[PDB]
Amino acid sequence: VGFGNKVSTQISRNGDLITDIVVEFVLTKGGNGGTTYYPAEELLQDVEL
Amino acid sequence: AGGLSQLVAYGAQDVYLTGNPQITFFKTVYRRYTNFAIESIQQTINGSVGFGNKVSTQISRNGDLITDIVVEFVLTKGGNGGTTYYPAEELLQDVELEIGGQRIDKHYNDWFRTYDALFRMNDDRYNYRRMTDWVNNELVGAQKRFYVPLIFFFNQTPGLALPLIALQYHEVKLYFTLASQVQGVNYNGSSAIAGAAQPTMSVWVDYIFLDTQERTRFAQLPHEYLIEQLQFTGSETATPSATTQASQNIRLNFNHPTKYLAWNFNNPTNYGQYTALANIPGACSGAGTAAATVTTPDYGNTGTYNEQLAVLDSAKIQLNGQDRFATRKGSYFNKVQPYQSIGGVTPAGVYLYSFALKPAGRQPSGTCNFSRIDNATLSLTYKTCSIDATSPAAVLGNTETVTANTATLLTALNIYAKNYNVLRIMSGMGGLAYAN
Amino acid sequence: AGGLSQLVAYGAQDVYLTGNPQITFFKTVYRRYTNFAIESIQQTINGSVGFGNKVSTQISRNGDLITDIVVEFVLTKGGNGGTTYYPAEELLQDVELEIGGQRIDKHYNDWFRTYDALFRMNDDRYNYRRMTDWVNNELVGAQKRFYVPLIFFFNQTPGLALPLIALQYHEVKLYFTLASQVQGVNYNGSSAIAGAAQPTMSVWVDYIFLDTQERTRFAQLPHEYLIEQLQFTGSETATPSATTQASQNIRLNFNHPTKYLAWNFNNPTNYGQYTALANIPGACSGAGTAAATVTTPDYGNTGTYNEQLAVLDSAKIQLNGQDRFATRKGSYFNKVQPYQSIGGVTPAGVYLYSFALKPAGRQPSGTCNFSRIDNATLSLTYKTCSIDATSPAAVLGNTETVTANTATLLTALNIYAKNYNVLRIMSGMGGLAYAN
Amino acid sequence: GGLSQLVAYGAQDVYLTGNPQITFFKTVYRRYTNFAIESIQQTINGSVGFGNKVSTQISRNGDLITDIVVEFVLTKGGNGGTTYYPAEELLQDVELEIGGQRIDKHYNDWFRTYDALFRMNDDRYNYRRMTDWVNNELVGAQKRFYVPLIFFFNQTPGLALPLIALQYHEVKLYFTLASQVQGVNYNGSSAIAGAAQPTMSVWVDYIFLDTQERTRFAQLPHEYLIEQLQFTGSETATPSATTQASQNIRLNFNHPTKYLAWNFNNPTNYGQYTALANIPGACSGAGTAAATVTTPDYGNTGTYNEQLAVLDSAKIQLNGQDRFATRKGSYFNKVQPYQSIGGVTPAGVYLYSFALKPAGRQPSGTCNFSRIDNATLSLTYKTCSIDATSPAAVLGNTETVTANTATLLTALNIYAKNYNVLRIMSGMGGLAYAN
Amino acid sequence: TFSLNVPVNNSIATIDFAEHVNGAVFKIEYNRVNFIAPSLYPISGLGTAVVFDLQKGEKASQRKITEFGNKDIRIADEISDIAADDHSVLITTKLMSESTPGELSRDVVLNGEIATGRINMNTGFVSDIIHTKKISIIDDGIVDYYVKINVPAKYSHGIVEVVSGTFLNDIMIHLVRNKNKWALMDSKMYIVNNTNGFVIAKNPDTAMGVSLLEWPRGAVVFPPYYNFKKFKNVNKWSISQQIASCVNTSVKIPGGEYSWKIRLFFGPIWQVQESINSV
Amino acid sequence: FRDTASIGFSDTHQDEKTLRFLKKQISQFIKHLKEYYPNNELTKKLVMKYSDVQLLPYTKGAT
Repeated sequence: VGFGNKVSTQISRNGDLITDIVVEFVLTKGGNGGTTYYPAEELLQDVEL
Repeated sequence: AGGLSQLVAYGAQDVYLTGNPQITFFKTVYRRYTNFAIESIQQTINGSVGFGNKVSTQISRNGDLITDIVVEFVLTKGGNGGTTYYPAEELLQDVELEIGGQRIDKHYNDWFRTYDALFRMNDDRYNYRRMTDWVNNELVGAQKRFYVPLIFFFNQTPGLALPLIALQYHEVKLYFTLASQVQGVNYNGSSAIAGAAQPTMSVWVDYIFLDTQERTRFAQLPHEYLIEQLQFTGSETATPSATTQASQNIRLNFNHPTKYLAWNFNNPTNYGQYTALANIPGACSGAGTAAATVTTPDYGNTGTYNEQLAVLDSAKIQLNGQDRFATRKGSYFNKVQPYQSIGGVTPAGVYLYSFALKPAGRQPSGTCNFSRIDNATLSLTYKTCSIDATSPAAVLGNTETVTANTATLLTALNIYAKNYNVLRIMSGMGGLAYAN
Repeated sequence: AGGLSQLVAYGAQDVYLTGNPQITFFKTVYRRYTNFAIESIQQTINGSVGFGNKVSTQISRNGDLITDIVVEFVLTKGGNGGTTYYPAEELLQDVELEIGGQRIDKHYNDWFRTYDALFRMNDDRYNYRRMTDWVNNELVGAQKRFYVPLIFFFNQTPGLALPLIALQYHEVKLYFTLASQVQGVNYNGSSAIAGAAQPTMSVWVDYIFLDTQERTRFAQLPHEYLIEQLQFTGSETATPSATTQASQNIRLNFNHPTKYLAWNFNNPTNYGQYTALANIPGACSGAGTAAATVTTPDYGNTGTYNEQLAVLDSAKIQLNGQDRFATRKGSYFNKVQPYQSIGGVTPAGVYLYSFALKPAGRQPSGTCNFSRIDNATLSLTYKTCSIDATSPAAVLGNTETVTANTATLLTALNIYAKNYNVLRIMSGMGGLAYAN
Repeated sequence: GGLSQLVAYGAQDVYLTGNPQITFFKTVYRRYTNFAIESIQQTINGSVGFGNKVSTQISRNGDLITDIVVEFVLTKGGNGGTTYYPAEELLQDVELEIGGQRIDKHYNDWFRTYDALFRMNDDRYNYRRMTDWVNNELVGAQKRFYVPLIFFFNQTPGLALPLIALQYHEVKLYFTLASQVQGVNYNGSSAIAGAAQPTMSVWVDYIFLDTQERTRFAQLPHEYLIEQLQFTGSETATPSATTQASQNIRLNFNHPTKYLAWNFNNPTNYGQYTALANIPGACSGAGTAAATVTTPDYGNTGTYNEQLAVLDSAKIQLNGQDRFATRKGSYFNKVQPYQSIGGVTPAGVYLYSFALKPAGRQPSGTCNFSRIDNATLSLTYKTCSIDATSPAAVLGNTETVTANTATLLTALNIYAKNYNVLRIMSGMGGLAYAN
Repeated sequence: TFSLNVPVNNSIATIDFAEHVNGAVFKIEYNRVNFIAPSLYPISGLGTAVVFDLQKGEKASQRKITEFGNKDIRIADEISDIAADDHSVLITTKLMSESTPGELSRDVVLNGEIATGRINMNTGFVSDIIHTKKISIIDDGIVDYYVKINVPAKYSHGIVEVVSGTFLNDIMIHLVRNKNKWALMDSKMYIVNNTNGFVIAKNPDTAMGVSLLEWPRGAVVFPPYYNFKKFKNVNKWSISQQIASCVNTSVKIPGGEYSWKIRLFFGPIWQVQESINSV
Repeated sequence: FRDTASIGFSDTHQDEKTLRFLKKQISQFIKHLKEYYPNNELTKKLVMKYSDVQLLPYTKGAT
């Protein structure tokens, strides 16, 4: 996991059907108030299913 | 006048060539094929990528058949011009293919280098280096994206493409071990390069997508694939200094029908060095000048064609106590066997003896069934290492039975054999037919 | 002992190699062929031959089949060694093939350069260079007779030889538009060379004369030839010198089953210049000395293998909005595809993506039929052109996403599509089965 | 992804995918008879040395005999660059005899012509490694050389000679070993004192078959598509100055011929097919004050500078009528090997083919000179007016002129390669037709 | 591997099931009509306190390839009746309910792999066609028997019934499809009844009736193809339909499942004439 | 004076059609998913692509 990296996951068949998917990210802000604009969304550059 | 003058000049001696003909090749009929498409899809690597680390990549089942697989590396050079020698395949220390838990093949970095030196030829070999080395005198700090195509039994022959659509029950994956030291990138000789970047790897697989009827046929029918394997166990050399002509008797632990027996002798410190180092232009760092040393190669020219710097004097293969063929000199295995069988040029230090008429070919053409031989031994006689490597007068003008004093550094003995086996695909499960 | 100790080492694991044998390698029966003869004769060139002139050649019915065609040139250069770069084919800027009023193909000098830079490989290309250039360091005033073979569908293999015998009522013609400028002969860059002579041209055509029995069938029966076509239109692109990594969507207009897409980025003022010029050896005129000028190539060494002088960072092909494959970096198309598909080395700046397993062959091996695709796009990503071309420390000592400032001149984009069509022959009339 | 290309399927595909006959992802390999290959040394009958003639008789160790390599051990008498193909230079005449009948004969110059035309790419470099010193080896260097033979049965297993089928006939090779070999025992015409005599051995690989096929070879009659070489030398008509000499060579060839190849050479210097000139690699000392255009810089004897070659044009005429219209010499050096071989040819070596694939063995067109009364090769020479010692004139002139030193190319070698039929039955062999 | 070169031969008849699974013991009876159904082979005999054979089973068979119209060549049988004890036949399912048995079984090559004639027939004993046996007895004494085959897109010669009647089947009566009369014809003693033969019964005193219900034919577009069905009775009862004698018009077969519906019944001639009154 | 029976104006074998002609073929063949149908129907697809002819008779007086 990291900046510019491509990772994936295989959904474990623990249950019968899949509904919501929530991606957790932990980020540290390097700037002052107002220097970010949805940085967890910018980081989620793309997703293929 | 013209061609008509020889067509009318027809007689009895022409019948064997043109009488009652079977073909006219000026009307070539091409065979209609099965609709397919080729796609390059990126794989996800499991495990941390790094020097000395082992990672695995499981092939995502996006298509029907697999043909080539290319490992992509991004490297930053830690040295300057001539400090690297195929670093991309040195980094790719080894790869193995596992089908459902059963390993089929295992390649090592020096095999990739041997293969490239022995079977890949002409512009192709040069292009291979372009993909795996720095070839335009690039300087320190340069970044280059490298590609190392894999050479398993299915990678370069579409006819043996791995039938994933027919392995419904088995995982197909490759394991990758990356070298801890790469000359000119992570280490310069045995000294670490401060600040060297960690190369990034990505593994790409080229998929074949089939149309309607053929996909059905591949998925529901059993398959019998004739495949290739690489057999390898490493050993150590017995390279003498002065007055002694060494001879080793290495009992081979190979099994199964093979195409050939190939070997080289390696300097474990200098990857790709299969010959001695001598103060000859292009052979050593500083060669030809007062700064010349014969302990450090000119790495960008590690490989040579001057057999005078070779360590092997003569060799034979013996089977069950009796000679397989009569004793031949070392130069026979470096130049004549590949001439008679591959059609390329083999550099000094790489030696081949074939059991096949076309060992480079996919079509079986002769073999050696090691599982039916009680004792297969490779006998290697070495050159006396009495030439002072620093004196061109002695290096470029001595007898055939001597080599450089620096040849004693080729302490690793690498003997390889390339196999036949059969890959059975039945009810979505794969495995090889023959054990050993 | 020897061969018999090997021969008897037979087992169960040999059943799939030598059991119930089908062939023997040591007795070949050779097929008898329809008797024929080959002639090489001159055709009449209609029109004045010279720089910038348009002439045509009508192929006289001197025989039954047409195979190769070689166009002769005699030029005298006004420059010393290194001032020319394939001048014989630069002149041959546009050759159009007409059969029955219909255009069958059109090749450009840039295509001859791409083909030579992509499918002609090894010793064959060295020869081609001596066929089209001054190679052995000829000086000002040297005269050379050049041979430029044409590579239309019937020019390389007799299998698609063109049957005039079966085209009794349709004439076959070649149109030759010749370049107004040839580097080193009448211009040195933009500077005219005073006193330069006009080229002399002769077109030679190879005829096959068949025996009586088969040639009768040729004249009377219908034929269907599966032949290659070239489809082309040029475009324009741009790459900034700094702060931005450019992207551009190139809109393609191709039809019919396609073997491959190949392309380059050219500097229109210097024929075959597909990479940046720089003050490094062979990369510009005067390189390595105080006189080095990165705006002018050291022409005879225009082709390089240094990918860092190329402008393409990555490319993707999209068909009807769908990703045809996942984005690959530029070195994939310059080095890995020709490795997989051809087996030779493609100079930097020339790119190939194949749809075919063996595009170098004529047996169809996989095609993309652009007849069902509404909009095919080649998505290009360009390198930042921020390196000062005159400073080797940065030209050979930098990252993969940046190239030299002289790359901004590679503004001409030339995308070639190699396709299939079928040339039908009946009752003296010829024509392509699908017209697009 | 790739599915999108399968979706884009159209009418134009009826010719490409309709009712498939093959697929590229399911290859079926043909099973082959069990055999083994072995390397066995033959004994040389005679005294080996410079100028001596020796022979060897084939020992019937196996069922078929296929690939013969003659090994030489030489000591060079000069420094790097003083030698040029010394192993095949020594291997002057190789005569092939099967059952008392002459079948073929090759010469050292043919081995160089063949290497100049048909052997190409890394295989030609490797050939040079087997026949020369290519790593700038100095005086006293000792090296083992390999000169593979190129008879009809040597390059493809399909024409291997079935000794088991020839139990009543002798198979022999005669070897003439050259008296003068450049850089080994002579430097030009000057003897090298203390030069060692050569050591020679002949190695050949045998084919051993299992019971069923060796029986078929032993009992059934066979025919092989044997190829043969025809050669007689003649003199050149190289002019000095102001004239382009004409010459008409009356040819003495017969049988269905694949191609005709020829060269112009200096009989003193093996492989010299071009004039010497004071340009890089074209003569001894070239580019320096010590340069001379009477002696080559031997290791670089072969060049591609056709302006040093003497053929301005050539035409072949059959029975009084021209076979093709006159072509300039560069056509036969650059275009015919391009069309037919797809390799390179050095300056001074020329090829014209009747065959479309002469490098192959399956017939692809022949001219049968057994049915032709008059076969003549017409030559036009270049005027030999350029001062060889001035690179400004050597590298700065027209196509119809060459170096004044070209007048040394006094020997003309025209080779013809053709088809015959080799018959073998009841233990004995011979040709179906010989002319 | 064919395109459009097949006729439209409409498989008008089909068989399905609505019964349960049973093992290796069977006995079907309803309103005095008994059916003898051993596990050694499905159908042995039937009747009302009578038998019509002691040993022969009522097998069906198919000849996939005709060599030249020879008999006992490439005949794939439902029952391994040659051994008459070792039921070496693979059975797919054994469905039944009282009065209504069913079965699906895989056929065998009567000669196995052995070249009992000129050439080898096959490589194995068991072949690739599944047959169907559906029997339903009705309260009125009429029993419907259905047969199915599955041919892999080839023309063939199929035999819907192979039945052996006791010697007490000397008197035969049949109705002509044109309603001419119920003819008592036996004088040939080699009886072949083409389309015009509407219904047949053998009646020394108690009749065994056979009335055909359905048989596939090319009648959707009435193609000029070969679709002929006939009855044979030459001291042995055989119902067969021919598609092609080695080749016909060089046209192939779609390869679907074709089946036949035959109505069997018994009783005195009076009950016969009343049942077949509807024509 | 010049015998050239054919004009040579891309008439004779050249199929000038817009790829929408595929609908014309689907109507004749009835089924539209012809991504795969043409692979099993080669003989019919080739017949649909061959020509029809008109002839130009003239008679001259013999001498």
